[PDB]
Amino acid sequence: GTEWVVTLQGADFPVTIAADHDGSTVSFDDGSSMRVTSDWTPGDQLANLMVDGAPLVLKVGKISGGFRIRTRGADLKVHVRTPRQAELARLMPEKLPPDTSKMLLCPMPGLIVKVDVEVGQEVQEGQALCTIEAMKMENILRAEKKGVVAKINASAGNSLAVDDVIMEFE
Amino acid sequence: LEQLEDRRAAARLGGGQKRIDAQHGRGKLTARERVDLLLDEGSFEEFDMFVTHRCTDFNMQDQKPAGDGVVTGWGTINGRVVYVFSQDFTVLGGSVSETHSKKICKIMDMAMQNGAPVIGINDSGGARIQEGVDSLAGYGEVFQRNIMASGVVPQISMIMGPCAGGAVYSPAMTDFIFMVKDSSYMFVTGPDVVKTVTNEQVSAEELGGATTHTRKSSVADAAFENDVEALAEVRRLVDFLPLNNREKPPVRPFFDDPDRIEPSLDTLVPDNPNTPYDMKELIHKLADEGDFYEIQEEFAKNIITGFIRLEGRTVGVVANQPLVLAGCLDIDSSRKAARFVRFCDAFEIPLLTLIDVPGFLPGTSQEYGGVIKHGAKLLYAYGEATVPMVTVITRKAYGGAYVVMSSKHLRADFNYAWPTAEVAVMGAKGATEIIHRGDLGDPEKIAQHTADYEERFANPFVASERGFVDEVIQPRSTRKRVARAFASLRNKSVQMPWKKHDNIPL
Amino acid sequence: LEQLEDRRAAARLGGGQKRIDAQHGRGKLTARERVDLLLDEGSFEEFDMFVTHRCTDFNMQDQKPAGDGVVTGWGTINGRVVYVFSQDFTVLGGSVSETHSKKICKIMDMAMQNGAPVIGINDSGGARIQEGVDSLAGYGEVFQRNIMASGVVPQISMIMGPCAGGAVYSPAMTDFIFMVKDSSYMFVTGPDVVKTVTNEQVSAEELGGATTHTRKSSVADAAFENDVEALAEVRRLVDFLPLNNREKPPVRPFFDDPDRIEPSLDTLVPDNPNTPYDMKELIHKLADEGDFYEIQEEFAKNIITGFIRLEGRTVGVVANQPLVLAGCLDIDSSRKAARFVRFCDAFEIPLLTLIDVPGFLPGTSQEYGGVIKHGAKLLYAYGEATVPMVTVITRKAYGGAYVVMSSKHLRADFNYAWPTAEVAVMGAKGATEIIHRGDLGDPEKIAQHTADYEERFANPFVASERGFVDEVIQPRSTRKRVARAFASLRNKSVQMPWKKHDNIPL
Amino acid sequence: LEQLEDRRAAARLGGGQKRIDAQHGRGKLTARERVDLLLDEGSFEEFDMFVTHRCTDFNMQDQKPAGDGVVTGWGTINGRVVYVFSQDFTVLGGSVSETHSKKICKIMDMAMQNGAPVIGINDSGGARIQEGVDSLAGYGEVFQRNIMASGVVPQISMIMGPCAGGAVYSPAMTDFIFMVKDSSYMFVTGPDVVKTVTNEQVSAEELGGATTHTRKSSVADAAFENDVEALAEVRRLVDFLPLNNREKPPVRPFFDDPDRIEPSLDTLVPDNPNTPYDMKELIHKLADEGDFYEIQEEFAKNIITGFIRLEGRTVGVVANQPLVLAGCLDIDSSRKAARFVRFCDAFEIPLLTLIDVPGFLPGTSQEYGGVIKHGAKLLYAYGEATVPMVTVITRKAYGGAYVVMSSKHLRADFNYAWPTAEVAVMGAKGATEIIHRGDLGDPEKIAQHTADYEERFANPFVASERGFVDEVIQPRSTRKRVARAFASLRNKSVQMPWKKHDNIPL
Ligand SMILES: *C(=O)CCCC[C@@H]1SC[C@@H]2NC(=O)N[C@@H]21
Ligand SMILES: *C(=O)CCCC[C@@H]1SC[C@@H]2NC(=O)N[C@@H]21
Ligand SMILES: *C(=O)CCCC[C@@H]1SC[C@@H]2NC(=O)N[C@@H]21
Repeated sequence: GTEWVVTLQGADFPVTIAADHDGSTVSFDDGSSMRVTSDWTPGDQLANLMVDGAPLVLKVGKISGGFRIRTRGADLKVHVRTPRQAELARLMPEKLPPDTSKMLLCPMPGLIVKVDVEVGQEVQEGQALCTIEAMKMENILRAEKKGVVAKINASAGNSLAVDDVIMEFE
Repeated sequence: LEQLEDRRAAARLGGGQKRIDAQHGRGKLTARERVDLLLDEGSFEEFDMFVTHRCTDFNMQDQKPAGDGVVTGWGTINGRVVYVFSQDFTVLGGSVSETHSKKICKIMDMAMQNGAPVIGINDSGGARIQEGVDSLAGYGEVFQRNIMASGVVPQISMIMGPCAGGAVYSPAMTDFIFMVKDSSYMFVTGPDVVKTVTNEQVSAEELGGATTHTRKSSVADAAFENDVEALAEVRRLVDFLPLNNREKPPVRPFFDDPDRIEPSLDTLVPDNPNTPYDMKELIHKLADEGDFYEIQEEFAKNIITGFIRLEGRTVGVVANQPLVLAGCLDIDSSRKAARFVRFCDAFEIPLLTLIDVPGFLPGTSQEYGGVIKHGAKLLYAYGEATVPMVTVITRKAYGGAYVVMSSKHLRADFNYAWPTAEVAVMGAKGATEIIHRGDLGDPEKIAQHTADYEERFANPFVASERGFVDEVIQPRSTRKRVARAFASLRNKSVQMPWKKHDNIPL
Repeated sequence: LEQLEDRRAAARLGGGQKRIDAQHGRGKLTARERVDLLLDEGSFEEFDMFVTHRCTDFNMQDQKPAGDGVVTGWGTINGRVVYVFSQDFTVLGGSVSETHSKKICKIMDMAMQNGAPVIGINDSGGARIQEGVDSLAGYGEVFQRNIMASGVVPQISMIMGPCAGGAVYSPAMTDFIFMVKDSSYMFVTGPDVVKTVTNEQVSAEELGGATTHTRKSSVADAAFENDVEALAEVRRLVDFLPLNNREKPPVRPFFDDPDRIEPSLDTLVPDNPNTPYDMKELIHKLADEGDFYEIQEEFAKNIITGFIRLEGRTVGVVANQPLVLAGCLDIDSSRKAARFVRFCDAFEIPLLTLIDVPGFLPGTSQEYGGVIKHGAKLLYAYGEATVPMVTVITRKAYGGAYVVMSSKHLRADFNYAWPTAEVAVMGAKGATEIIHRGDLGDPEKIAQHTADYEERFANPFVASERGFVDEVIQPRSTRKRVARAFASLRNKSVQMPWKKHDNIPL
Repeated sequence: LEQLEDRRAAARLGGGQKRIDAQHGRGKLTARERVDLLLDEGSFEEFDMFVTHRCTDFNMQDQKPAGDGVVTGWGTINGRVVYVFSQDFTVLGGSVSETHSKKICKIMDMAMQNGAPVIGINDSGGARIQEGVDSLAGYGEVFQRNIMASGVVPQISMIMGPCAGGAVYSPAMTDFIFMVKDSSYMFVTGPDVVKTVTNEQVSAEELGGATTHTRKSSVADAAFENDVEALAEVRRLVDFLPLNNREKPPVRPFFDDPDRIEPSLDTLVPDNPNTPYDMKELIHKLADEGDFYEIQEEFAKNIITGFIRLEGRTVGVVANQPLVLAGCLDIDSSRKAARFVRFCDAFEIPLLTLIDVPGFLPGTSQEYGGVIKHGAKLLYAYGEATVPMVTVITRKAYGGAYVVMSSKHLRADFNYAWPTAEVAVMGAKGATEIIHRGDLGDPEKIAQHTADYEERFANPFVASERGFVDEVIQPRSTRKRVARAFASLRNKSVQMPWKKHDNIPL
């Protein structure tokens, strides 16, 4: 196709493409048109382009409907869909993350090798909490969401089965 | 005749605009809209559009909608022919009747005579009760076809609504089952009967929701965020697959180099053996443009199975995950990979097996659960497999598991090893306790006996002396090693003994 | 030379007379005595009697017994060639080495090149640790062979001692696994490791003893009282089996009549539908001389699988047991029958399927356990099977299960029915609640709506009008009907589409 | 249930006792009575006895008889399995519906899967109009089946009532068509339409009666006196035929000697060349117990096609009849033998060809009629045939015809000749007028030139010098020569080039 709809920072850009050998010419609704030129090719994690003569360096990643682009402090999913794709995608429900328990349950029946968090400490989403030793293999358990340690009830050398609450969060 | 145009447009309406909204309300696309996003823009040809059911019981004949609940036909995905059927939930709940199945059978029979995949989009309330045994027979004909086409033409199942009762058994037999995160579900018996019989009360989503199946039951291969990505991701899959069991995996351009070196790899296996590492890093760096379409990601996480391309050709990959259960092999991980292996084989897709398994997971749970049978399945798979098999052992390869992970004894082609590999009967410790009994009461003898076994056997070199490891390579060069290894195997041709079929443990 | 006679006699002594006593002490016979009772009196030819291992580590070379732990060779069972190996526990514990395997491989390779079954008598301590990876490799070659012969020549496994570790996987892949009531056991991981890793304490017999496996794990097919009957029963089994996948089931004289009538059958189905009856009664009366060799009797008891003969020819049988779980199909019953069917088909043995199933067993346990996949297996099995298939529905045939039990939609040849048969989408009750919603608040409407569905659909006649039941027969004549039905199918020949192999769910 | 017995007996009544009489009134037996005499006493197993049609138009659903117009199933003829369907004229005229055909397909599909002939007993008023296209589709599935089985399993059609419209095309494609002297008939279009479109007035019997077809159209293979002999002669026929294209002609005891001599034969060829003789005398004397089952006796009488046995094995025979058209080959004689040859070959039945043809029958009628194409058919048949081919030229073998009649150039195996044989380019007369033009004005030159061609070329010896006649034998020994000739060819195996199918002229 030639017609696409680029969906950025919550903004839709119905666009048309025409390309030959040199580069490509993207045209927007308002009649304006940019000229993209690039070395890029699938797989390249970094893209050095030349849009409207001015350098544009991006960090690329694959995503179902396009890619994850990162320019300045920017970092956003850029969906490149076709008009009917886009049209329908708009009928798709808005995903709401799962719920989190404020209780860190032990998922592997092993031995607690170390706890690197104190009571009343504040933790970042995904931060290393403790470390259970499985079968001569270390497993690092981490904060689900940012929160603050209510109470701990296990320490080095401890040996807990599944579900045993390791820590509690307020 | 613009009359034709009318009939056509009428049919396209399904159970009506009011029901279409209903559907959309559930965040669910319509049968037709799903077909629309699946197939190459304007390439869909529909069949049996005005088909009506033949029921006369329960005044069923007063409601004879066109299409009878399912949209069937063909089209292409990136120019390649594909057969499809999307159940239309808005028409009699997309309930299975004699004629609904018949429509599905026509394109299945067509997919088989022409050697092209079949994509099934299930979104049905279940059997059409009023049809009596006719609904059952309808299922039968689909089932039979599903069976005859197993390993003959790819059968990808897409569950995008409800799938209950006998129905579940069809997707069951297809090669893949994808579900849509929250709007879909499947189970043989409904939540209400589970209550009346088990006194247990549970919601459809709890009983057989996308999540329950993508990580507890072992039934689904992935749960997509919604209808749109689900359809997008399925084409992505189809792009890797061969069109049938005669041709080999498809080829396409690739902007990567078979001689790419990843020095980073040289330090992926941590020095401390109790410290994991993510096996997936390796996969990505080996995989072509770093693209890895994983299968059953959220289940049996102690093992990874997926698709990648090398020099633009599809290569299946089975690998151990140290991050979970310490890369152990267990009933579930076995069942998970075993099937993946067999599918790849049946369809001439090569296998790359990345190894780091300690042994199988201990437990009464496992033994009483039948690891003796399930565990065997993965072994059976590699034994049986005849596509090209390349293997790279990154660290641990001990005993039985060592053998099962595409060992040279299962007739794999290339058996590579990282210097950090350790192939042996069992760990130095336990090995020592068996070999040296009268020496335990001397904690320095056994402490030394182990220190020797370790120094003398925990490595890839004794295996090398034997020929079991064709070579020990520098980690950075793995992509280069493996790519050409397969390259040379493109012509591979090996014969298994004649038989109606196998008897693999169930 | 009488020197030869000496060496010979020498070898025959195994780990020596003191150990031979030890063995006998555990009520266990010796490798050689087991062989002796298995093969036709004096028909055993032994091979590699003086083979010695090639180990040099751990002073292993100072103990080079003859035979190296296993007795291999060939002989006959009722005059028919059979290949065998009996592990000699008294010799290095019958531990598996490079050379022990090799010995087993020799007769496996020979069984395949000549189309004769292989009887494996396992009674080993496990791998020969001192051999390092050579012990692993040894297992490999056995496995590979086990795999290649699957469904090509029968592989009957006899466990008469311990079977630990990788080893379990071989019998795992053979077509049958029989164990000896108390002197045998098998598990992937040892009870002691189960402790140090699960902190669970359990005895070998508890972990993987004959009972645990013939009843809980789904691994063994039967537990024999002792070494002597175990061997007698194995020959019995072999007498039914075909020697390989080329010839068809063996024939032999039979002192019974294909036209025999059992009037008793006419009252086998009880009047009250909540009252069971023993499906096995039927089996016996149909079976030729009333002989029925049951497989996995003590497992998945809600389904029966066995062998019988008709007009002196082998006929495999799958039947529903009302006595247990009310003849329901469930993960286990499914896995149990599924494999039986595939083996019988891979080996040209016809199938007789006796039906009386209500549906599948409801439950969170089942769905979370994956019935969608396991349930399918039996379906897959019948769908794939091409031997002659005859069916007799004695009573219940409802929904999905109805279809799965060798229905006519799976292309069975003869679909017979007793007048007491009831084939329908579901029970009258549930059916009614679905078909007549706006009628529940009137407990007489639904009481009547059900009374009609019951009167109009719960029977075999609607299926008859459709052709799905070739005929409704008088119970007493079943033996007569079925016998000739199979007779006329002796020439059956059906072709499944070409494919490397199937992709059946695992 | 004695309820079953009632339903059963109810069904057995067909269109009722009043119609049964009507039927019997026309000298016609009932569907079931015909089946009863066809199959080995009590060996019939009926299928789909309670099948009912699925029509809803024209109040068709108020008349839902059991069986829906046709009796299907299997049984044996002299112990050999045979599949059958007898149309029940008393039931909705034995009119073809969706379901009536389905029943026929079930046993056609069964005949093919088990390799057994299909005997079709047509006695139908034609399609079931109320069913609309479903009646058309009904025919379709039969036709298709009829086609796939052509030359794979013998298809004997028996017409014992009316057969009109598309219907005729089924028996058309079977291997044999027998009709019952006065009670049967068949034609694509009815006498009444023949009127309204041709203004020609003709009766059904005239249009397509047993006689019209057994001697004018070339459609039937024989007209039997009545229903009873019809049935009896069909089994007789079946006793000669192989059960399918895999096995070879059946064998049975034979009280006759392969070395029998018929001196009477030495004078069968009359001295005067203008006097016929009955080629059939020879056939009977050679035939085993003098038994000769003739095909299409009353048609293309200038040629004979039939079956006989030798040493108790089936042998097909094509031979020229001097008594008619002077044994000329003509469009019809050609079409008549051509197919016989092809059926015999398609089914491994050897051929014995007895020769005495002068050439082809001259005429504008022949040329405009396409002898170029029809004539070739027989040639094509022998050229293609690979079963064993023995030939005996009794007298005349001139030109083209000589070649067509299983000549040695068509790769026949034995090309025997009686001393009275005369193989040559054309007669001495004609030959002479061409070879010697400038000599006609001298009636003594040509009178002498002929006398020389006659004395030098009209015999079997010039052909013998060439090897074209393997040997010239004494007439009395023919039975002996031919019997062992075939005996020695029992192993014959010859390969034709690979191809989907032939393109023989139509
Ligand atoms: C150390 O904590 C004890 C060793 C644990 C045994 C490990 S667990 C998985 C490996 N495979 C196996 O059967 N045992 C090994
Ligand atoms: C009484 O009828 C209570 C309902 C039980 C339903 C039975 S239990 C097993 C059968 N299969 C199934 O899914 N439901 C049936
Ligand atoms: C004698 O009366 C004249 C010769 C007639 C020719 C005969 S008629 C049929 C034979 N075939 C042929 O072409 N010529 C022969």
